[PDB]
Amino acid sequence: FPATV
Amino acid sequence: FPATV
Amino acid sequence: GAMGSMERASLIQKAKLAEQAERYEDMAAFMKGAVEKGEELSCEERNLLSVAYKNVVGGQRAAWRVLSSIEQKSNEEGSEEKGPEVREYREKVETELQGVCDTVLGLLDSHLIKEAGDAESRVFYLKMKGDYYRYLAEVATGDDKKRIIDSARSAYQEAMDISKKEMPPTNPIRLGLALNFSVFHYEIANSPEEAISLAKTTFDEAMADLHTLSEDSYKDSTLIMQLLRDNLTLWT
Amino acid sequence: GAMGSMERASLIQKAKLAEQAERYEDMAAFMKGAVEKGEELSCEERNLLSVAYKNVVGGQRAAWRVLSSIEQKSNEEGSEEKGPEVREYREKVETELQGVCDTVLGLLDSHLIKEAGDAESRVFYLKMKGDYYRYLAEVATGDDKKRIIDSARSAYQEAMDISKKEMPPTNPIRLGLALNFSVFHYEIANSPEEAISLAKTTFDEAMADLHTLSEDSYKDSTLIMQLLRDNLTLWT
Ligand SMILES: CC(=O)c1ccc(OC(C)(C)C(=O)Nc2cccc(-c3csc(C(=N)N)c3)c2)cc1
Ligand SMILES: CC(=O)c1ccc(OC(C)(C)C(=O)Nc2cccc(-c3csc(C(=N)N)c3)c2)cc1
Repeated sequence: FPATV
Repeated sequence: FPATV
Repeated sequence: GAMGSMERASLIQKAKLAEQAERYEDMAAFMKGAVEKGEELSCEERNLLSVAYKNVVGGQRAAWRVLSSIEQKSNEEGSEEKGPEVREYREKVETELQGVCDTVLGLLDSHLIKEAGDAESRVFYLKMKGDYYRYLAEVATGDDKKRIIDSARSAYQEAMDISKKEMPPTNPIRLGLALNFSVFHYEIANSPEEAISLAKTTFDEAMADLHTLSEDSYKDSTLIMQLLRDNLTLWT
Repeated sequence: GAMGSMERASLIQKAKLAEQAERYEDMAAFMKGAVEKGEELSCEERNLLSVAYKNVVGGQRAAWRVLSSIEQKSNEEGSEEKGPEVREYREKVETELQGVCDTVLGLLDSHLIKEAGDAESRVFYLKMKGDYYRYLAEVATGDDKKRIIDSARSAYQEAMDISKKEMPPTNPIRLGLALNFSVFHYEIANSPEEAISLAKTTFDEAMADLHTLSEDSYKDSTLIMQLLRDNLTLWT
């Protein structure tokens, strides 16, 4: 998955 | 801690 | 609320203890109780709230993905029927996840967003609103899926507009908002080109503003800039 | 029981799904529902039950230790008073842990142990009984702490006596029972010499029986033998 914060 | 199973 | 009898300061103290103990469900319950005292949240308190629910919903999302994958395989050609159980249990986890999202969205709507006037608080809460509609979108399949997606988009867009007017391009909230809105474009809105454009423009504008920062602010900003780069590398 | 309306086989299926999703609270609830159907448990089912509650109580124990450590520091000389909150939250986690232990002990007493006649099932359940009294002992501080400790000792001892009569020295249940009873001696009963003697004798007797085993049984036995060695290395 792509990075989220 | 020591190992338990 | 089962936290109605506990002091606000005690709820915040116990949220911090729960974090140290990696008890994120407890942390979230304590911070919900704190929000429901009705006072605005400080910067630290806002991040306690977001850390708590991010960890809770993060685990739910990971479990939902495992179960959805098993369910998809059970529906391939050649798979032995095993009954309603996989669907049922995926649905159970999905309903619990939707409940957490609705709880967070409820706190934002009653009444965190309407009382948030400074950019740092208002952008933070609108980012959260976009994030939790995005998590609802990830599991949505019905008549309202488009409206859920547009609710996420609308919240992110309002947050973006405020952040561009009121914060420097290196502000970590501005950066994290852009990171996540870019992921929304790629994973939810079927808009990979928009996702890539937003991540690259955000990265480049931040790069050009790093010279204004202290060492500690530089560290904070470059951390999220590296996440933007990581996604760009994944996508190109 | 909220699981009373679900088929036994469906509960077992969903326990396995919950394991794959790392949803151990759900797994434990499903396996409690399965036990309460009243039928004996197969070998696989017994291990689903133990895996589920071990993970749940394991997290509680880790959190309790974090909170107890913070509480002990708050009571050192020179520490600023911060109110009742650390004690309260440690107590909350402790009470939840005791509840899980009581639930497991209740399942063993109603009626898993009394229906378990084969050595592999009876030793397994009595080991569990010792383990969950041991977890109660770890947090006990009151009038009944000695009785909790003796309840753990008594269960382990009955399991040990059966295992020595009815199982080979390489049997993994026999090995794991000895491992854990040795830890009971070291950490609960203030008997490090007994702990060390038991671990060493168990290891040596297993070593001498490995020649009788298949490759796969050898792998299973030597895995637990290495845990015995690890503890011996920690203690000497
Ligand atoms: C807006 C947004 O979504 C976002 C953007 C960036 C970002 O970066 C990292 C490094 C991950 C972060 O957390 N920075 C941070 C900033 C300011 C305060 C705190 C904080 C105060 S208390 C507390 C606690 N855990 N007890 C943590 C943390 C996280 C979230
Ligand atoms: C008695 C005791 O306390 C003990 C002793 C040894 C021991 O060794 C390890 C390797 C850790 C183990 O688990 N061995 C094992 C043995 C037989 C069956 C299963 C099993 C069937 S189903 C299932 C699941 N997870 N779905 C797992 C696993 C674990 C526990």
